[PDB]
Amino acid sequence: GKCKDGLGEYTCTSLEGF
Amino acid sequence: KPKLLNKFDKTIKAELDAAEKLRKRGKIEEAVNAFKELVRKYPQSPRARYGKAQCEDDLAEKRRSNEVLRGAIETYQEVASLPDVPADLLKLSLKRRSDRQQFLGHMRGSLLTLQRLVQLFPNDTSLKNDLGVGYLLIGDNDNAKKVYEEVLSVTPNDGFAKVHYGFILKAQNKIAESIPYLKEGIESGDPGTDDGRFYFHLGDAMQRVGNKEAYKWYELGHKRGHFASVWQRSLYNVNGLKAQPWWTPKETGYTELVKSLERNWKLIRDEGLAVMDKAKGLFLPEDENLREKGDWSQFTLWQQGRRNENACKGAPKTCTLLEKFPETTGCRRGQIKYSIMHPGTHVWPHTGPTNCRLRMHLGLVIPKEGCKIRCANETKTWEEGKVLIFDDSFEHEVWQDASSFRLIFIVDVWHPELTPQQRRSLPAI
Ligand SMILES: O=C(O)C(=O)C[C@@H](O)C(=O)O
Ligand SMILES: [Mn+2]
Repeated sequence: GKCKDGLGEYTCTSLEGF
Repeated sequence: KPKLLNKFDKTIKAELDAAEKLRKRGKIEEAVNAFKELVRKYPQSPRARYGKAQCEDDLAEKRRSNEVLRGAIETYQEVASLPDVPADLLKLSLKRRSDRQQFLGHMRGSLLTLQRLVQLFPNDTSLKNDLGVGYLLIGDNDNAKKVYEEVLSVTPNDGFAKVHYGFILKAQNKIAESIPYLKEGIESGDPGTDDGRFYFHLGDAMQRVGNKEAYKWYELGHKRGHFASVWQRSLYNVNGLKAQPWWTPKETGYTELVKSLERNWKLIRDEGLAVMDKAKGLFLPEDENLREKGDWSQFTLWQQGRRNENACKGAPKTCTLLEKFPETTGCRRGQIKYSIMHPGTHVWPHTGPTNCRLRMHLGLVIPKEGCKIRCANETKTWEEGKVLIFDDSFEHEVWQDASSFRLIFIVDVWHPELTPQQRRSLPAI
């Protein structure tokens, strides 16, 4: 589930560290 | 206030404070050795082991090292495995473990940690709420929903659970059922309710049901710093980028891309029609709940800066052409896609997630009447063979009332004022 045209996900980026 | 020392740790409090003094003085490697010494000499000491975990945490920050943080995460677990750990210390240690697991992206490990915390502390509402966020963060909205339903049974006016419950309702297209939870939640002022996501969705749910109070909340969210403007409500932003709803090619500087799209528009059109006729499954229905009604599908060639090789088999010349333009193929906060909309379609007013892209539309098959697009206070039409450019972080809306299909080509570009450094580094969206 990704934010393409909208802001519907709880978070749009994917935390992968430092 | 927090009692972190068990009966034995009180008898070594002086040695413990000495090593902690070192850590707060920033003397991180001296403090690491000191808590190691305490750990080797008192391997059962919870406060010693927590000290080692906090030092390893600070060291992971000093070095920006995921491996060091991975060790800190295990030590926070060790604290919890030892005997006679004071409840305040157990909770501090597992809470921070989960936080650092999420920071690395171990959202499934975070969830196990959070489930343990709720088992150990069954009357702590804030942990059950944190567990809800855990489930949200792995996209398990059904288990998140159940969690905030449990919390609201016991504490109906827990606002954190009310805005998160609203958010979930709204994501399930329960627009009217979500509005009181989001509103009451934000109005509660509880920690965690002053978040742009909740203003964003509250106003949008109100717009959908026809409540002119919507822009009251957009004003408020703007006043509280979540939105750059009442009209531009994206949430993943770089501050200071030029902000206007409609752009010209020259304003963007991407004049060579625009010329290539307009000069070669027919080859782009033709490959899209070929996919519509012989491979229509490559066009996927819009699935972000942006449609009031109608039919709207997209065939995507690039997303998050990554070429879809199978999709590009269906539009090979178009993908060859676009490869020459890294301002779009490397826009990791944009896409490149065909978009088909059919009559009887109305796309709700909405806003994209980020102010870091601009959106180009190349007209491919445009019926003579009935198709238009509003961005902010200005509505425009497409033209076959011509490019329109708008900032989709501004509110925008689309109608399709023709008597046949409308096909466009969508090309996202990096906002022109973003430096090469920012374009390499911004996280993808
Ligand atoms: O480009 C956007 O951001 C839109 O919402 C509309 C678009 O998908 C279209 O087919 O008209
Ligand atoms: Mn849009």
